Amino acid sequence: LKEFEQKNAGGVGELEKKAEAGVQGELAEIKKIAEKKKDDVVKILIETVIKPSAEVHIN
Amino acid sequence: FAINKKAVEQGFNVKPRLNYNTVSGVNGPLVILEKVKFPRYNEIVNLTLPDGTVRQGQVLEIRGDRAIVQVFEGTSGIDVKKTTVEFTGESLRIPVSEDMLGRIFDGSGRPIDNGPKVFAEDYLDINGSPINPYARIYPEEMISTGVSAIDTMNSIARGQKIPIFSASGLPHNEIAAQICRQAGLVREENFSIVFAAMGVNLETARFFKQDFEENGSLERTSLFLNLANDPTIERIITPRLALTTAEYLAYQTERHVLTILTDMSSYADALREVSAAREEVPGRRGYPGYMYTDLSTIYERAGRVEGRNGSITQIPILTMPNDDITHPIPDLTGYITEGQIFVDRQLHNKGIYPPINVLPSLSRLMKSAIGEGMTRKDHGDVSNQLYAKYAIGKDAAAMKAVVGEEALSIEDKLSLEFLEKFEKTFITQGAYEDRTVFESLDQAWSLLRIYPKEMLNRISPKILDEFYDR
Amino acid sequence: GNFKSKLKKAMLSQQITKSTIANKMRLKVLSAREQSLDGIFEETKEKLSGIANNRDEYKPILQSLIVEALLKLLEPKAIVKALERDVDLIESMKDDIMREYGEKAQRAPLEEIVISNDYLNKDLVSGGVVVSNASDKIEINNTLEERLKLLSEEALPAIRLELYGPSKTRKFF
Amino acid sequence: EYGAIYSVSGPVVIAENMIGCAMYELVKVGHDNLVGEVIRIDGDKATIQVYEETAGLTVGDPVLRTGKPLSVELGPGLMETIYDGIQRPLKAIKEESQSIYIPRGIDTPALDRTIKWQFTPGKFQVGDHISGGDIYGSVFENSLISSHKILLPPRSRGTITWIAPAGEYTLDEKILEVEFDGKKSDFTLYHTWPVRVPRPVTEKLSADYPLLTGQRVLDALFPCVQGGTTCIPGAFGCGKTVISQSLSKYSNSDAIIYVGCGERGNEMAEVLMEFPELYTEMSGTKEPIMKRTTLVANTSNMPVAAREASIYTGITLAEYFRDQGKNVSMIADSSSRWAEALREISGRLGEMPADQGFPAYLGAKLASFYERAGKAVALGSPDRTGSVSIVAAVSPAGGDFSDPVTTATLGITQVFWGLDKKLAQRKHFPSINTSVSYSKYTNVLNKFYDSNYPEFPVLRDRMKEILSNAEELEQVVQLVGKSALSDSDKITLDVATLIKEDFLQQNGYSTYDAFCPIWKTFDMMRAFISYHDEAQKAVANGANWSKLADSTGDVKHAVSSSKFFEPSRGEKEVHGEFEKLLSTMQERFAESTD
Repeated sequence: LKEFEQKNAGGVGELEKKAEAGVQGELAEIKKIAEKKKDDVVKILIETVIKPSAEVHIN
Repeated sequence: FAINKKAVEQGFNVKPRLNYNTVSGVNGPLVILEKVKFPRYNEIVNLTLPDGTVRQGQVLEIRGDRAIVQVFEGTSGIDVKKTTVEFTGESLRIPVSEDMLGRIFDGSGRPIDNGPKVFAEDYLDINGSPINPYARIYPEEMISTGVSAIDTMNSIARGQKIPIFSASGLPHNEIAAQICRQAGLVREENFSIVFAAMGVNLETARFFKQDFEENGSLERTSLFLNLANDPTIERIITPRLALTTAEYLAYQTERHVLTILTDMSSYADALREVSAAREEVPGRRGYPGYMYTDLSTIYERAGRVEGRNGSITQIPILTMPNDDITHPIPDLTGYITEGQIFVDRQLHNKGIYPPINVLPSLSRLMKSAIGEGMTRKDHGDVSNQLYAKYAIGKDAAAMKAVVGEEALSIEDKLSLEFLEKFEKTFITQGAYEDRTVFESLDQAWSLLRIYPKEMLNRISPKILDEFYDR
Repeated sequence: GNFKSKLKKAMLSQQITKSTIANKMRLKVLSAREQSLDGIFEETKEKLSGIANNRDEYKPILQSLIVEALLKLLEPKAIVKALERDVDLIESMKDDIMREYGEKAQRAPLEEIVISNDYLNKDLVSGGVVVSNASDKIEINNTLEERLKLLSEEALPAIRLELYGPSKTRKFF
Repeated sequence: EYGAIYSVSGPVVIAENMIGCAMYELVKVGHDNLVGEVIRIDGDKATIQVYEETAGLTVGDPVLRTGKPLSVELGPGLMETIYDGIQRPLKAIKEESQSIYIPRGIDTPALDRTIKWQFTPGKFQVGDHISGGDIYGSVFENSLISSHKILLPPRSRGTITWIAPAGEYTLDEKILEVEFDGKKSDFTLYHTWPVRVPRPVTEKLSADYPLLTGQRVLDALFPCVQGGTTCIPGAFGCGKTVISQSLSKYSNSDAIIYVGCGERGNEMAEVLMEFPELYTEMSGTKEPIMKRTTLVANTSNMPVAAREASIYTGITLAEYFRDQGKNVSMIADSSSRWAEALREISGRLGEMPADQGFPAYLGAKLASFYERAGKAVALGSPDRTGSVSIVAAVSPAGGDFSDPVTTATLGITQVFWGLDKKLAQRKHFPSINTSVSYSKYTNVLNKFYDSNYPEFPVLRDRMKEILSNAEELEQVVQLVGKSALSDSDKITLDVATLIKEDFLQQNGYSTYDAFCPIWKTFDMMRAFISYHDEAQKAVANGANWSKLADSTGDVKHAVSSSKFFEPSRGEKEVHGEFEKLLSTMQERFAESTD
């Protein structure tokens, strides 16, 4: 049992670091594709906000 | 694709909404408005108490210019001078997205796992239109749950709805956890599991969160929790949220879902409470007159579809009040559903796990899944033989306690031996023991060795001649 | 037999640690995505103000907003609660508003449009108005800082479809 | 002309400015034109019940009038179709809506208006006189429905001034002009009919021909007649579908109309998959049975108010097919769900309940429905006859027969088939309770029996006596023990167990016992009675029965395995085997009398 329990001592930091590295390539994608399409979304929603509809609820 | 790009283009639109600072009474959990300018039945509103705390409601009736609103989070503290409503101009909708898997939501479907919002792909009404019966296909499949009493005497075909009747104090929670941990198609364990618990204590929620975490299943599940101390009215919404999520997943991403509803008795109690607040005509024992339809619109959402591959299977857990199968809730639950597994109190007092008796349980779609090409050809009638012998054992034991042990022919002695062994070795099993249907059927045959071939009548002679001797 | 239990317990514990790490990993990605979205939704508000600091273009937008609120209200009387630096503009268009309300709806023009002596917050609110009826019991909040909040709730799917293209594994809508 | 919505609450609407509306008239509600039917009237206002989902209705929405009550469309193309409560085809709705949900506010014609039909003109010539109910043509619908017949609508008559020639047509092209006070009437291949007014008939007759179910117990002890009613009170899942399945599969009727009200919904998916893969022979083996059936489906999920309109629609079609001189049979599903819907709407309006909430007029709704059954002579010239034989199935709460729904049908029906729970739990199907069921059509079948099977009723009575005596004798052994039982009592109990294990177990589905013909049942009946008689005869002379038990040995096995004789092998085929069986049995008894 001592062997088994001490075998797991090194399985914490290594696993944590490996998992951290695994996704680390994803946040970069999020950031880099956020800046390409920011202007389009901003323009679209500003245009939507500015112009009202001016409609009457069909009775 | 263009079709994807147009279904959401209508989203880019802004629609302001009114604020009515005009309430004209409060009574029980209801609130009455006035001068509402074209109400809509089944709308959603946002009460803003004078304290500054927001709540939510839902209209139920609309006369000329009055709307009767029932509030979810109680009604105390409301005032007829400073409160403020705001009509959202829509029904109740849930934000869904296939990233819900692996998260926790509360009774109202909002995160409680210290995470962000859902960032949905589309909004869906919690209610849903019925499924065109011409566009439904019956299962023709089988799930191996690894429980002999469930996988041999009864059967479960994916796309089926099966309750679990169990009294209070029995380990139906453990049985459900085992089933969901230990279910796969008979030759997958890829069943995405949505889970909705309503009216439970903290210990039950902690236990369920624990079991799904150590089995590596928490990354493909979704939990809705409504504990015992949460507002009573919200217990009606929760199952609809869970089922809407399941329907989205299955019928629009092609994956097989399995749903659990932890306590339908609490749902029935909440229905009765909200009904009695109004003055609806009651059914027997005080429950509402229309409870049957309300339960039906919850259960009848499972099965398969012609053009899709997903299939959602239900395992609602139900608790009888006083171990009374004639109570309204079990009666309607088993009238709507197709089969049900029965957890027995008597077997529990003898330390038999799972304490499942087989006489009062049934499985409607067993006769289709079993047969040839999936299991041995004996499965169809070995179950019948075991049923008959168990029923004979019961009344033989009953007779033994009246006349003594004088009129018990050899038939009765064999029946009692069979009854003892069939419970002490066959039904009983461990909490982590799998049992493929082949092994269970071999053991079942082993228990018919007691009887000589000449009086196993329910079974076919052909099967006997080819298996009774091997 | 004792060994089986005292080994299974440690097995379950290490499995729980694995599951906990794998779980908490996803929250970082989700938070990153929603933070990126918050970036867009925060950098927009600095252009609404820019438009609000432009008289040549702000007048028609104000008129349209007032007309929309009045049309949704459908009353013969109205009260307007605008900012301090806009009452001058509003006072210069009290004829077009009445005529256009009388036109779009099939009734006669409004009777009066009394601008409230109250005001709004110079900082929280940038432009827009709030319109209510005579008794001041029904309101339609139509500030430029309100419309954005509504738009940031019913436009999430239309924003995901644009920032990540058609989602995979969804095949029937 | 248009009204306006004024109040909405559950499945009930109130519309103002409705002056011309009339009781039970049909209306169109909302902007999607949902279907409604006025119920009450108070000056301008008029309460309405909606046959769809009420959600999103806005006070002020328009409401229309139509001026005619809820009616179905009767004509060619009814066979093989599946309909919802208000007769909207489901195949067309799916294939045109490109979805699996039922889109609310959808409207499609009940009968396809584009298909082509072959029309064979009748015998009436121009200038003749024709009265409502007379055949003036025919149509070829299927290989099994060889000639669908065309009928003049009731309440319409005159002298025909133009009749179309043979050929092909659609559901629109007029094929007859009738002049009563002006040739203002044009008649196509179809016509409508209000659902709450029973179709007129010439005269009612007495049903005196048995309805062959296939199940042994039903045919033997509790027979039914072609044109009679019935009840099958369920007991919470005791194989009440096996009876309906067998009845639909093997009954000797020219058509079937299976109705589902409050159904589980999954069943329809099975009954519309099995039938196109099963066959029955009448004038040759015609592979499909679907060519003979129509289905009306309203699952427990679909709107409540449509439950009531799913049985009137079901039975009006049965009456229509009767008018063409065909023996039809309507197999209703749970009729207690209809009562539950009535209770729900009654409570919604607000009114005094009678029993357990049910409205006071429940007892009158049921009777006027069961009264449409029965043989009768159609209305018209060619003098044909038909019949309708409804078979309800009530679903009492719990398992008691004190339910107001149950106690109301037993007062009006003529046959009754209880169901037992424990028998179902033991896998003993059919699960009929032989001590409480009864049948009133037990003597009027004497003519048929005399024509065919003169000794049938005597054997039936003797078997029932055997079973009752066995029950009484066992009633004491539970507290006295089988010690003071004479030989005769022991033989009676043995024979009763043999019968309850062999004769009355149909084992549902197999290749041998799925449809036990009448003659096979009769021969088995005679064999069992002869066995018991000889067993009592041999022991009558003092010979001990205990030794006879294993001295005979093969007799019991022979009688218990006689049920395996394969039908369809010839009426004379198994007749000889059953003839020699009892001869060998009595020879063995005479020899084994030692």
